[PDB]
Amino acid sequence: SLSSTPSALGKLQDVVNQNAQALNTLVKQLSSNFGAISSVLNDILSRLDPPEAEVQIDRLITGRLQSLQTYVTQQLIRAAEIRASANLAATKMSECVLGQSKRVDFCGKGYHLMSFPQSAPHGVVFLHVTYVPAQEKNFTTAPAICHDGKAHFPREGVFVSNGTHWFVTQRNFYEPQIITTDNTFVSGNCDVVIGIVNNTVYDPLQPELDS
Amino acid sequence: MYICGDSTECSNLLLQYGSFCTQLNRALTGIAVEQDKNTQEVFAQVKQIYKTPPIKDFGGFNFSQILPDPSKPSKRSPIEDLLFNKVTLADAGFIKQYGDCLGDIAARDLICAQKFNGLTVLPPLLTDEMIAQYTSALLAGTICSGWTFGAGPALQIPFPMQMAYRFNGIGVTQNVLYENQKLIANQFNSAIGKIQDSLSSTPSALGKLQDVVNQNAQALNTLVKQLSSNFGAISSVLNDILSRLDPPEAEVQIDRLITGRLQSLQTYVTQQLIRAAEIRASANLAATKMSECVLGQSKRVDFCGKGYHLMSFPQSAPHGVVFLHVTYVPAQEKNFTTAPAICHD
Amino acid sequence: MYICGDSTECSNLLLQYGSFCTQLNRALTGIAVEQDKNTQEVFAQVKQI
Amino acid sequence: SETKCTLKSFTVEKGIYQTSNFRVQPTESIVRFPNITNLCPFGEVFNATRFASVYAWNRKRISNCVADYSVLYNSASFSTFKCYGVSPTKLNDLCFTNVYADSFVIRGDEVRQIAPGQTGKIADYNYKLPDDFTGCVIAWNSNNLDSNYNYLYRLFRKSNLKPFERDISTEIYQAGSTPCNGVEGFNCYFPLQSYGFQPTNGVGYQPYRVVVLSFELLHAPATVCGPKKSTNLVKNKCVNFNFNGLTGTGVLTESNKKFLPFQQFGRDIADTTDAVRDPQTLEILDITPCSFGGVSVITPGTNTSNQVAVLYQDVNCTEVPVAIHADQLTPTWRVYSTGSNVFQTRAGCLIGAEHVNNSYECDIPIGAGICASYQTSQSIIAYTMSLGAENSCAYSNNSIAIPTNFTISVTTEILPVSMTKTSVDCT
Ligand SMILES: *[C@@H]1O[C@H](CO)[C@@H](O[C@@H]2O[C@H](CO)[C@@H](O[C@@H]3O[C@H](CO)[C@@H](O)[C@H](O)[C@@H]3O)[C@H](O)[C@H]2NC(C)=O)[C@H](O)[C@H]1NC(C)=O
Ligand SMILES: *[C@@H]1O[C@H](CO)[C@@H](O[C@@H]2O[C@H](CO)[C@@H](O[C@@H]3O[C@H](CO)[C@@H](O)[C@H](O)[C@@H]3O)[C@H](O)[C@H]2NC(C)=O)[C@H](O)[C@H]1NC(C)=O
Ligand SMILES: *[C@@H]1O[C@H](CO)[C@@H](O[C@@H]2O[C@H](CO)[C@@H](O)[C@H](O)[C@H]2NC(C)=O)[C@H](O)[C@H]1NC(C)=O
Ligand SMILES: *[C@@H]1O[C@H](CO)[C@@H](O[C@@H]2O[C@H](CO)[C@@H](O)[C@H](O)[C@H]2NC(C)=O)[C@H](O)[C@H]1NC(C)=O
Ligand SMILES: *[C@@H]1O[C@H](CO)[C@@H](O[C@@H]2O[C@H](CO)[C@@H](O)[C@H](O)[C@H]2NC(C)=O)[C@H](O)[C@H]1NC(C)=O
Ligand SMILES: *[C@@H]1O[C@H](CO)[C@@H](O[C@@H]2O[C@H](CO)[C@@H](O)[C@H](O)[C@H]2NC(C)=O)[C@H](O)[C@H]1NC(C)=O
Ligand SMILES: *[C@@H]1O[C@H](CO)[C@@H](O[C@@H]2O[C@H](CO)[C@@H](O)[C@H](O)[C@H]2NC(C)=O)[C@H](O)[C@H]1NC(C)=O
Ligand SMILES: *[C@@H]1O[C@H](CO)[C@@H](O)[C@H](O)[C@H]1NC(C)=O
Ligand SMILES: *[C@@H]1O[C@H](CO)[C@@H](O)[C@H](O)[C@H]1NC(C)=O
Ligand SMILES: *[C@@H]1O[C@H](CO)[C@@H](O)[C@H](O)[C@H]1NC(C)=O
Ligand SMILES: *[C@@H]1O[C@H](CO)[C@@H](O)[C@H](O)[C@H]1NC(C)=O
Repeated sequence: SLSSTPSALGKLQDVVNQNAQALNTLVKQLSSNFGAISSVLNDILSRLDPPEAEVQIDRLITGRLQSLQTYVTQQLIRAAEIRASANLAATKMSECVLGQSKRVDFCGKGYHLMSFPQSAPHGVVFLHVTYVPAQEKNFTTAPAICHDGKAHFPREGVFVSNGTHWFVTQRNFYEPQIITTDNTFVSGNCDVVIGIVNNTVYDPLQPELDS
Repeated sequence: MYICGDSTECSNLLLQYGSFCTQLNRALTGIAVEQDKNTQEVFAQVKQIYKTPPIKDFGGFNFSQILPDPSKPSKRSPIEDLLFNKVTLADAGFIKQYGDCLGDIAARDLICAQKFNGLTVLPPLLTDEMIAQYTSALLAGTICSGWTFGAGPALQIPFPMQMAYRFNGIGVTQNVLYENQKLIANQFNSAIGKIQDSLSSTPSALGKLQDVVNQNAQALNTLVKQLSSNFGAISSVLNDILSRLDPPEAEVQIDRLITGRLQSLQTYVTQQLIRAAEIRASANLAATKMSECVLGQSKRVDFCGKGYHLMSFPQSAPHGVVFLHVTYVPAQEKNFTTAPAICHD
Repeated sequence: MYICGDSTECSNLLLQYGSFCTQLNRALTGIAVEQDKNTQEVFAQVKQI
Repeated sequence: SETKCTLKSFTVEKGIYQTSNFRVQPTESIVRFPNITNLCPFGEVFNATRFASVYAWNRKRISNCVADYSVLYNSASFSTFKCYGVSPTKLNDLCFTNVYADSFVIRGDEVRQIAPGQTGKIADYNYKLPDDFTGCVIAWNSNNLDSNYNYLYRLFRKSNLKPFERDISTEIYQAGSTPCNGVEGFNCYFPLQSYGFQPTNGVGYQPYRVVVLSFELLHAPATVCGPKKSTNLVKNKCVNFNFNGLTGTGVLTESNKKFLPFQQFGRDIADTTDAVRDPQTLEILDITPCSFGGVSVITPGTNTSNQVAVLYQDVNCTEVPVAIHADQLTPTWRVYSTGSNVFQTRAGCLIGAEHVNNSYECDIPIGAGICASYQTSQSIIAYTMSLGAENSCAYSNNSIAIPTNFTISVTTEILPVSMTKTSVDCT
């Protein structure tokens, strides 16, 4: 993916291109008259006596000082931008390479698992290993299940139904489980919840008590 | 055109100053491209356009004040439509581009190119309709799926169940919602109504966006008003210096005018670069808030509202975004006697 | 006062340049206001004392 | 080629490029002037026998007449013709208001004194010009024509003379601590002192005759114009207008400006005249400068193809040839001013790119939701950018969707960290 795509490291090459363009413009601004008789100090000095050469030399000085000031100001602005990007990169390295971040889309499209740093010219490349769900399936769901006079809510999961029986799974992976008392908790009766369905919550102690 | 408008004698002198206009144009072009990239980064997070929910029964939650209104020329929600009337260009000095800056209005005009002194306002790449469509897609994906549409394929879930998930997110069990569902829905609807009323009543509600416009018009009115300064020359008009003085004693006043106008342009470009950096920081923050709060539930404190974050809803506004942060706030405390542990046998 | 310190002639000569003195004052005032905004943002988080 | 010259490169990459204006803008001129037809009284300023002395220089207000300054400008009878704030060649076409003509006589060494901002004896006590002065000073030698103690001056003035003022009082100047009793003593002298001009005394003391002409401007509609010919005004074309001395380049177009009768010029916020009242016919013609300059070319890259599209910023597709002055352009430029591929976007008129009804991702951002792309035979196509794929998850209460599988995906985030450390030796 990195090799086939031509402009993969576009933002890393833009730094080099911008620096080169700025330096080339600064060099080329040394060939401008700025109003003087010539853009070469030696030509001004070798043709004019000092009282009249001072005017042209002052014009050249003003123009070149303006060019240098423009270069320094744009470099300060660009350095502020690069500092912001480097602070973001340092935060990303701290929170994603040295840990696991719960922030959404901070370190990739999907649930973050890990990240790997790779140095690159004038920057860093993070490879974000993430978890993406796939192969969804539609089930019938219920907020709670009404046992004999009691309302049962899933402890850590969700109630689904494959058409006739009811299971409790985890919300990020279809792992149906038999709805038992260790899977759910009771929070009242079957009157307040809107959408509560009738089912049976198996108790993993009655078979032991029978025998 | 700003420095030496349609004057060849002035253009030849301006050529002696090197590539300064080229640098100014490059900087302004970079600023404009960055301005487009800011909107693209904030709103074009997910590029799956989810249709506005047709089934308008979400267990009590209303959502009508934030979903698009079909009975409007533009598919803008009532809150969005109310937000678009609070940012005005009436006080902006460069409001004069109201001369139908899309193809002229009366005979030929040629405004926003050669009617002013070279200053133009390019149109944004993403129209307000496209930004509204992006916002509506985000809202529909949040309602139908929750946080699942920003981390993979969208997975449908009933809204009360998603609110139970988001209640579990902040450390409150599911039954707390499944029992007071009606109370929570009524509180949510009342809060949205209060938000609409407060936006409609307070005049300076959108002070952060307006203060941006007032900062970009004032920067432009200074640019035109500096064309009336002679900067030490005999006049502030090149057409009068050229029509009165001969070339050899006119190129000393034209040089002064050129230097002054170049200095004014450089000042404008520098201040605009700094302002663009500030706006880029704000746009990065807005993109982060859209990623971590519209597309998920954030545990960061005070990042997305005062309280325990439940969810958030985006609404496009002129040159910005308004997040409605729905949060859970404890209330009606009660004193109890507590112990670290309980000593059984 | 910085450029033309107490001089009517210099002040009149400075008027030839445009809003080159109001612009600097506006920028400095904006910075000064932003400093107070920063201080309020960092510390005045919870208004209850 | 305009784009290649704007970037100073022979290879142009894909995208939109705003292009600088390299085209032939200027065209013919008009000299529309008022209807005044009478010669000014300039004859009795230079051919008069009587000339009041420098201490009592005589001033005449010339107004509401034409005056060929070339007849004075070509005569060889003058020696110094020093014009300040104006050029003698351009004095012809320029129409001034309320011309003033002062005349006097001085000596040879005193001619240099007649100049703005200069300290002397007559320049400080008899006739002082303003520090800034728009006009001319014409001094000519008249040695064997006026020499005789008639001419006098004010040797002893109190402090100095305010510019453009006269003082012919004969009161005795006080030149000491002793109060001046009234008669000239040791501390009192007569300011009115005369030097007898001699026919043979030396070049320095040879009499000279001096006339100062001051043409004040920016003082309501001007009257004293030159020997110009009122040409027929031409609208809807680039011109070089000279409306009562209001020189400028641009296009004159009939306007709807109210222009109350006393108002004559009209101006915009930048204090630039964007309208005029024609002196012949009281019609308002707003001035729109030529040299469009608002042009951006769309290039698929010179590596791919030499085809280009052209976007004119806010022009209307019908008015594209009227703007950019396509009549004066080269035939290769004229192909992009009109054709069968004109398309009016909210960002302007796009010529050379065919509009398609499909929607793809934005390749070259044109603006206002419109993008362009080089697609296949091959040509540049302009479309409306597609926001994204159109899906829909069917919301259904009591129904959930659960993933039965996963995917491990490795993304890639590039972040610049540092830039080149550079140093510049300022000296
Ligand atoms: C979601 O909330 C909105 C309001 O935020 C509800 O719309 C409101 O519906 C009521 C009852 O129909 C409207 O009151 C009456 O409507 C018509 C207007 O012609 C008329 O009979 C009366 O003058 C009165 O106003 C109310 O106007 C309307 N509000 C708005 C802003 O349109 C909506 O019903 C709720 N959705 C539900 C309950 O599913
Ligand atoms: C003051 O009086 C003198 C008197 O000499 C005027 O100078 C004369 O001006 C006339 C009209 O411009 C000149 O006539 C011209 O002469 C030649 C003939 O070859 C030609 O250029 C024209 O066809 C025209 O006839 C005349 O030569 C000239 N005389 C001298 C001795 O220079 C002067 O114009 C009067 N006015 C002022 C303001 O000085
Ligand atoms: C839903 O799942 C249940 C539990 O896995 C299925 O019921 C079982 O079906 C298998 C295969 O026929 C039998 O061996 C088991 O005895 C069944 N269990 C019970 C408790 O009856 C059921 O068939 C599934 N339903 C659908 C529609 O797929
Ligand atoms: C779940 O089972 C309960 C058992 O109590 C059902 O409640 C009974 O419903 C019938 C029919 O409406 C009423 O006549 C009884 O009076 C109800 N009994 C009680 C104790 O409330 C309930 O309807 C069942 N749910 C479903 C969906 O069948
Ligand atoms: C939410 O689910 C409930 C489950 O009861 C739906 O209510 C039933 O809908 C069916 C199908 O139209 C009707 O035959 C029943 O009479 C409804 N029952 C009751 C008690 O009203 C409800 O329609 C679902 N919501 C939506 C918007 O479809
Ligand atoms: C819980 O007890 C605290 C004291 O431990 C109560 O705080 C009192 O609040 C009242 C009303 O503001 C004040 O007049 C008292 O001075 C407070 N006492 C102290 C020691 O600060 C608090 O109100 C109680 N909370 C509830 C909900 O009853
Ligand atoms: C109730 O708390 C008391 C006080 O800590 C405990 O009393 C101690 O009991 C043990 C065992 O009988 C004695 O040896 C200690 O002397 C008692 N302490 C005191 C201070 O009298 C008692 O064990 C606790 N009971 C329970 C059930 O936890
Ligand atoms: C059911 O799941 C399928 C994919 O398994 C999907 O196409 C469909 O939209 C889902 N929803 C409904 C209501 O059938
Ligand atoms: C000036 O004369 C021309 C004809 O030479 C005439 O058309 C015009 O109306 C006149 N202007 C005035 C103000 O009378
Ligand atoms: C300007 O464009 C509009 C459509 O935007 C068109 O109706 C109108 O005719 C154009 N103007 C002229 C003068 O042709
Ligand atoms: C393209 O769409 C326009 C409306 O935008 C329609 O008038 C025209 O017929 C369409 N052309 C084709 C070839 O489908």
